[PDB]
Amino acid sequence: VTHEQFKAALRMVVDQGDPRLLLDSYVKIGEGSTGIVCLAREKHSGRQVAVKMMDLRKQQRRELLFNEVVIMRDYQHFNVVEMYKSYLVGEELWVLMEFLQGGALTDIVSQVRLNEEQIATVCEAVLQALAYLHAQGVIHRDIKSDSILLTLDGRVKLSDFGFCAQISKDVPKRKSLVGTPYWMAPEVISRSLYATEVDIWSLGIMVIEMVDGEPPYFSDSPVQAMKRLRDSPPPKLKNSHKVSPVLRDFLERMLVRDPQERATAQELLDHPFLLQTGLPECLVPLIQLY
Ligand SMILES: [Cl-]
Repeated sequence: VTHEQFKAALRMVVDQGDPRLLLDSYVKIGEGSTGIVCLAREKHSGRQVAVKMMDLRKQQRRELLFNEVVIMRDYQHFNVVEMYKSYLVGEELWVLMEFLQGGALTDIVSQVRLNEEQIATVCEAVLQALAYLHAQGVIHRDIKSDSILLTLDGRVKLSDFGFCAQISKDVPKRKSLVGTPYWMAPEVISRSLYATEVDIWSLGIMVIEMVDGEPPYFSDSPVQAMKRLRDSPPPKLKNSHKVSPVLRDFLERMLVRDPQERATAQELLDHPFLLQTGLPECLVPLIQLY
């Protein structure tokens, strides 16, 4: 797919309009090998946005940018980092995103072992996002601690939709090997037909991150880890002694090989473990420390 064909594809799906007339008060806050990020203000609402300005001539895996724009433009949820607009601006794609300042969950969970109230607070938020996305037929496919972003006031939001997919009556299952090795569901690794259940497995691995500090098999090569995950009974907590019977049960609903037996996001929202959910404030001191 040439640069010219990709622009043509994007032209069909992006918002109309030219953000060079619509935004102001730009401040460069980031840069990468394929673009920059600027904070800016939307003129009539005053809203602050983070504008990813992607040089499509340098960008690779351009199909992922297309898929995220096409899929996520029409979904919104309080626990999902919102994509307000996307625009084709000459040779670049500008994507206007909700701006958050509390870092990523990994910043904290790499350093500290969350208590069960904190774990419940995080899981309840991610599960509200997933229950909404799954009901829409969206599969995230890259759930892991660093896909979870936080606000300074302790709100928990899901981000990093690069690998997302949309299922439909017509195409009800995916079979692509996508995601991040240590968090991939066994059926993804085996390239079986799969649907929204894979995000629940990944969430289970994230719970292990929260309790233990790292996912299973983390010292193995990513290829070796995938082989063990593909073949083996589900991985267990290293710190199993730490965890309440109710949290053990919650985790055991997630890390289930048989995707039909595995819990759905809605089942997990209804689980007694989430009776332990705290106020956003329960994360705020940690977010400030890390
Ligand atoms: Cl924030």
